[PDB]
Parts: sequence; structure tokens; C-alpha cells
Amino acid sequence: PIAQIHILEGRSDEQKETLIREVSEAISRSLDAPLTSVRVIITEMAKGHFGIGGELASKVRR
Amino acid sequence: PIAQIHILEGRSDEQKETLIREVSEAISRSLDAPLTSVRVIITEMAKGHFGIGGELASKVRR
Amino acid sequence: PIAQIHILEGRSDEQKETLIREVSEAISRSLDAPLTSVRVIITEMAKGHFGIGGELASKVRR
Amino acid sequence: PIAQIHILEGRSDEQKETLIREVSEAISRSLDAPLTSVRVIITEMAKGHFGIGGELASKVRR
Amino acid sequence: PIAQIHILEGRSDEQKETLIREVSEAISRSLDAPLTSVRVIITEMAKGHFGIGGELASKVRR
Amino acid sequence: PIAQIHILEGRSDEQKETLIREVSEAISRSLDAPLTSVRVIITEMAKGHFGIGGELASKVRR
Ligand SMILES: */C(C)=C/C(=O)C(=O)O
Ligand SMILES: */C(C)=C/C(=O)C(=O)O
Ligand SMILES: */C(C)=C/C(=O)C(=O)O
Ligand SMILES: */C(C)=C/C(=O)C(=O)O
Ligand SMILES: */C(C)=C/C(=O)C(=O)O
Ligand SMILES: */C(C)=C/C(=O)C(=O)O
Repeated sequence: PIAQIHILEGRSDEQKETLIREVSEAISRSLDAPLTSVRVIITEMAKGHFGIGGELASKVRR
Repeated sequence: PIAQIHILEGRSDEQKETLIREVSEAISRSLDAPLTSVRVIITEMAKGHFGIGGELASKVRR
Repeated sequence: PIAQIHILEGRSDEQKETLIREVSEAISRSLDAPLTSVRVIITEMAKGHFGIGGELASKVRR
Repeated sequence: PIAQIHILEGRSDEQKETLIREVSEAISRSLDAPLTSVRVIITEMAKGHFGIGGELASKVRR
Repeated sequence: PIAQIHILEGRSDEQKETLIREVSEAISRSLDAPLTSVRVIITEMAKGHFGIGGELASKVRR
Repeated sequence: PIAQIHILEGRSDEQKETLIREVSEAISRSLDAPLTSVRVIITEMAKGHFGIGGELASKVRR
């Protein structure tokens, strides 16, 4: 399984590391797949490249 | 956060349901984000549409 | 420019056709790009393959 | 609905903002979905990371 | 490396098989990476889900 | 056809150029499509944004 996760910029490397570890275990337990076959890609979005309801995330999020 | 997960076809709806629930919480706890902002997309691949090392998964996986 | 749009299953072919036409023009006008260079991909998700807040869309949307 | 748009680097923040706003309204009108549920991700590509017909966009585009 | 390839529906399984094999080797030779670490995902688009220049591919391609 | 390739950061521009050229020809020969219609997007991943088996690629790859 491959997971690509888009998140707004801002998190710490520690949080991203945890994210990768947690999501990998979640996928592994859920599908009963070896943890070693799980790949996770984190794609960070700049506040000016994400829109919700038509507005920029920078005008509406931290 | 938005997560797209590519998995091989075959799992039950129960397993996918669990996948969606488990990955959502993992993301939520990890980034300390409200569980309600987390979206998860499961994309299923046909065994003849996934290749590892140049070989089809149908030739090399269950 | 290339746009991939993930939407829940259910729309008519007419609506999707309109989606493709309307998003293409929006991109074209917005970036001042020739309408002919714009590609649009519509990816439909099964209600059991999309989750919002940990819950399936089939349990939480029409 | 979620839209991911890949575009070559170069546009202004104003153009990207418009893109996000225009595409969101286009998706909303087309599908008759609340504008507030539409998310748009803009992924910018470096001229050296996009190829058309085998050539780099930097050799063949502004 | 992971490659996702979007192609119009219609090809035979033989052609897709070749696609997967040929792109895997191309990536392997190009990046000087072990062929065994290369994953390829083929995503097929329905003619009514792909638009070029605002028009559906079913209206404009075989 | 459109190809998006995720690779770890580190390659040279020459290698990426080759990758784009090789993959484009591979897709073109395989599908018997005009080379001019093939688009290739290279998305580079930071060693800290890719996980394999739950670990960061930075702890386990060059
Ligand atoms: C998930 C994409 C698993 C995989 O690729 C493998 O089985 O090696
Ligand atoms: C993750 C994509 C979160 C989000 O969209 C939000 O904060 O509403
Ligand atoms: C958007 C992806 C435009 C493009 O590919 C072109 O300029 O041909
Ligand atoms: C489009 C992806 C809409 C959506 O997620 C929602 O209904 O909240
Ligand atoms: C490409 C995504 C290669 C990879 O995952 C690996 O080195 O195992
Ligand atoms: C592959 C996506 C080919 C294409 O878009 C075209 O036929 O112009």
C-alpha cells in the first residue's frame, strides 16, 4: 500500500515523523499487511496553494 | 489533511472501513488536528494495473 | 495545466461534462492560458472509499 | 470535491488566488455542491520537472 | 520510485503489461536504481472522465 | 498519457532529464501513442517526507 498525505505547512519534523509512523501502523493493522511494504509520502502545501470554500488557507487557517 | 491510499483490490468493505477509521485517527492524533477535518480516499488497483520490479502484481502477489 | 478532481459517485454524465468544461475555462481565464492546453481528469470515488472524519461517506452523505 | 492542479512555476500569487477562487466556483456550480466543501490544491512544477513530448518544459516553455 | 500513469481506457492487458515493464526499466536505467524498488500504478480514465481543452475525450478521441 | 513520478531528492538534473526522456519513450512505444502527447511530472520527496515500513527514508536511505 502507498499513502500520500497532503497537509498544510507548519508542522514540526517530529510531528511528521509520528504521522508517518502512525499512518504506517494503521495501514498495516487494518489491512493485515507487512509494515515493511507500506510507503508514505507527505506532501506539504503552502498556505497560498490550498483553498477551502474558495478562500486561501492563509486567510482562514494558521 | 487529505490522505489518498492506493491498495490492491481484494479487501472486504469491513477492512476498508477500518482502514479509513484507523488512518483518520492516526492522522488526527499525530498532527493534533480535529478528526473532522480529515478526509481519506481509498483507490483500489486491479492486479493487472500494479507492477513491482517490472512485474504485474497478479503474477507476483495473491 | 492538469487538474484532477475527486468527486463522489452519482453525478450524471451531463454534470461531469459541465464540470470538465467549467473547470477548463476557469483555469484558462485564471492563468491566461490557451484553453487547449488544459487537461481535466475526473476521478469518481465509491461511497465506501471516501471518509470524512473517520466515517464513510455512504454512512454520512447521500 | 477535491481538486489538485499542477501548473508550471511562474504565476503570481494573484493569479493563483484567482485560480483557486474560479475553480472552486466552477466545481460548485457544476456539481451543485456547497462552495464551502470544495478544496483546491495547487502543485507548482519546476520547469525542469515537467516534460512534454520527452523534452523539458524549460527548453520549450517560458 | 513510484510512477502513476493516467491513460485512456481501451488498451489490452498485453499493452499495459508492456507499459509497466518498459516504464520500470526506463526508471531503473535512468536513475540507476534497482529495478525491484520500482512501483508502477496504471490508472485508466473513462472517455467521459477526461477532457482536453474543455471537451470530453469521447467527443474528441477514439 | 500523463505520468507522475515520485522519487527521493538527490538526483542530478541530468538524471532527471534522462528519466523524463526515457519514461516518455517507454510510454510512447508501449501504448503506440505519439511522443508529443506524453506529459511527465517529477515530484521530488525530501528524505523526511517519505517513510518505508514506518521509518523515515533519511534513516534508511542515502
Ligand atoms: C503496497 C503498495 C504494497 C506493495 O507495494 C508491496 O506489496 O510491495
Ligand atoms: C486537511 C486537508 C484539513 C483541511 O482541509 C481543513 O482544515 O479544513
Ligand atoms: C498544463 C499542464 C499545460 C501544458 O501541459 C502545456 O503547456 O502543454
Ligand atoms: C468534496 C471532496 C466534498 C467533501 O469532501 C465534503 O462533502 O465534505
Ligand atoms: C521508489 C519509491 C523507491 C523506494 O520506495 C525504495 O527505495 O524502497
Ligand atoms: C495522454 C494524457 C494523452 C493526452 O492527453 C492527449 O491525447 O492529448
